[PDB]
Amino acid sequence: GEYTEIALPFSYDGAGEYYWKTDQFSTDPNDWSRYVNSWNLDLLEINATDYTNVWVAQHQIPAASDGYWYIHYKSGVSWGHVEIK
Repeated sequence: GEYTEIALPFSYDGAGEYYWKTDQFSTDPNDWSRYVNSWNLDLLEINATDYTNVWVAQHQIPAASDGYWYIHYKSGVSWGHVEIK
């Protein structure tokens, strides 16, 4: 289906609506280097929690029960940005 595998570190800059997935987030509670960040987005949802335009450490986002992180990005504008280390 339409969630496609991305490789980390990952970024995307631009407009559009996409469904990405990965099982490669950090799960280490003592790591602070591996973040999700975004700006100027309409949406960044990861496993049904809202992380739109926030910086968050990856170990703070638990994986779904299949071990994956499912990410839904939406931007109407070219200056939209996401980074997933």
